[PDB]
Order: sequence, then C-alpha cells, then structure tokens
Amino acid sequence: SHKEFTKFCYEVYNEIKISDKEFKEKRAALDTLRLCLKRISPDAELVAFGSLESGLALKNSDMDLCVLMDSRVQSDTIALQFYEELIAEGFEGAFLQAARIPIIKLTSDGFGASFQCDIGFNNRLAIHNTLLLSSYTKLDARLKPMVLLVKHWAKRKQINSPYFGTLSSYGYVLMVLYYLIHVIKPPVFPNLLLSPLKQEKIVDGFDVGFDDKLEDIPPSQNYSSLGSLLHGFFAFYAYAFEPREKVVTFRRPDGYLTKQEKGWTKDRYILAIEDPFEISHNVGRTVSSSGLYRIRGEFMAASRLLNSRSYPIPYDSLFEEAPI
Repeated sequence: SHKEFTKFCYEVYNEIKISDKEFKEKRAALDTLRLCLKRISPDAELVAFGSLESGLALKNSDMDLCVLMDSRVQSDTIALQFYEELIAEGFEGAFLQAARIPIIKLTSDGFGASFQCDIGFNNRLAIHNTLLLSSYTKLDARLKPMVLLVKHWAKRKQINSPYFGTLSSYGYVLMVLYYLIHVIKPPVFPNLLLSPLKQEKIVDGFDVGFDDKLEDIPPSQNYSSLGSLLHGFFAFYAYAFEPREKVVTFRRPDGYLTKQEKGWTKDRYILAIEDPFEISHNVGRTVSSSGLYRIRGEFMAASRLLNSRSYPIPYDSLFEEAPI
C-alpha cells in the first residue's frame, strides 16, 4: 500500500522540480537586477519571495521580487529609475502605477524571451508569507515534493487559474499545509502561529509572528510515506472537507472554523481559505461556483484513481492534461 505510488511520486518530483541550470540562471538574473538597483539606491535592497525563494518552484518558474526602502522616501523616483535602468540593460515590460503603488512587470531580454519577473515595492507581507512557507519546508523533507506534485496536478487539471475561477498556487500550498497540520493524525507539523513560543511581530498592521526557532522543534511524529500523505490529502478534500460551511484556517488550535463564525458567508467565499497573517484576505476569493465544482471533481477523480481495484494502477493519469 502506497509503496509503489510513493516510488512513482518521487520519480515525478525529480522530473518536475526546477533544474540546477535554471536555478543558477534565475540566481544570475537576480544578481543583475540587484546590481542595477544598487546604483540607483545603495540603501534599498532587493528581496526574492514566492516559489523560487521557498524551494517550491516548478520548471520554468517566474520570478517574484520585492524592493525594500525607508518609508520616508517617496518611491516614485526610485521605482521608475530602476525601471528605466532595466529597460536600458535590455529588459522589456511594463511600469504600472495603480492606487499610489508602483509595480514592475518584466517580459523579455541569459535570459531571453523566457523571462517573466514581477517587482513590487515594500511588499513586506509577501516576504513574511514566504518565510513561513520556507520554515515549514525546512521542518520536514516530505513537504517540498508533496507541494510540487500537488501544484503539478492542479496545473495539469486546469484548476490553477485564479483568473478563470479556480485557485492560485499559494492557495493549494495552504490547503496542503492545513491538511498536514490540522487534519492528518498524527500531525506531520505543528502550527507555528499558535505555538506558545510564538511572539507577536507587527508588520504593516498585521501580526506575522510565528515560532521560527526550528532547531528546537522535535522530529515529526508522523512516519507515513509521501504516497500515503498524498493519498490522504486528495481524499480529505474530495470527501471530508465541507467547502459550503468550513474555512481552511491556521488560527484555531483544532483547525475548526465555520464561515458563519468567520463572517464569510468582488470577493467570493465559495471556497474559503484564511491567509495565515492577513486574516481578512480569503485566498480562495477567486474561486467561482463552476470552479469549485471542477476542483472538487478533480479531487474525487484523484482519490478514485488511487483506490482503483484494477491492477496495475495507471498512476500517470494523475498528471494527464485535462481538456478545456
């Protein structure tokens, strides 16, 4: 049970994870942008966040960067100077000024036409979200391949499109973490936000505090295989999770929170996933009725495949490209 599925899981993981060549290319891109920035403003710094930073990136990943500056200095000149410099160094793309905040979206140039890099300014909340995810990936070796396999599945099944009514990759990562912390028994992970060792840390009006002294955390008491974990994850969201009523949350000791209790009955609450630090944000706000239908449909198809009576089980079907 799951030994063969586990073998398959790791094989796929090693095929879909970002290659050493691509990683050093992305690192080389980051070093260039940091150079460009250093000449515009020595005191500022360029921080990477998201998948590339936390080690949860698939092949051909895009970049997500953040520029940090003192709050007294009006960004306008620095962000636009940086954009001008990047255009001069061969990148192409957009500068967007929207609601008093600037964003850079680079689209071309290694690094080629393959290049897609989003640059924000003083997006500290995203940095802290990534720090939490990075911490969990350091705590247990099973998490990185589990996340990559789920992201790969969601992309292949066309349920990873927040603009077409389904769910962001970050959403799926939080669904995985919720399952590993609050559903599976024994837990794979403790809840680092609710730990007695957690200290309040207020950043931009939110508490981003969590227990980050990972060295002192004992080994997981869950000894199940990657295959077993995945099998469990698909079954939970296929059958047990009740999206009409319940909220995926990192703020309850037992993981129990209803939409009514939360007060989450164009932001949708069809699928409700409470962001662990920015708790007023529903990461699932992009999911529509038809989108949830397809997401639930694919969880059931995945779970049914993994429990097939027919041998041998066509495990490759799990990552088979869906129509539409």
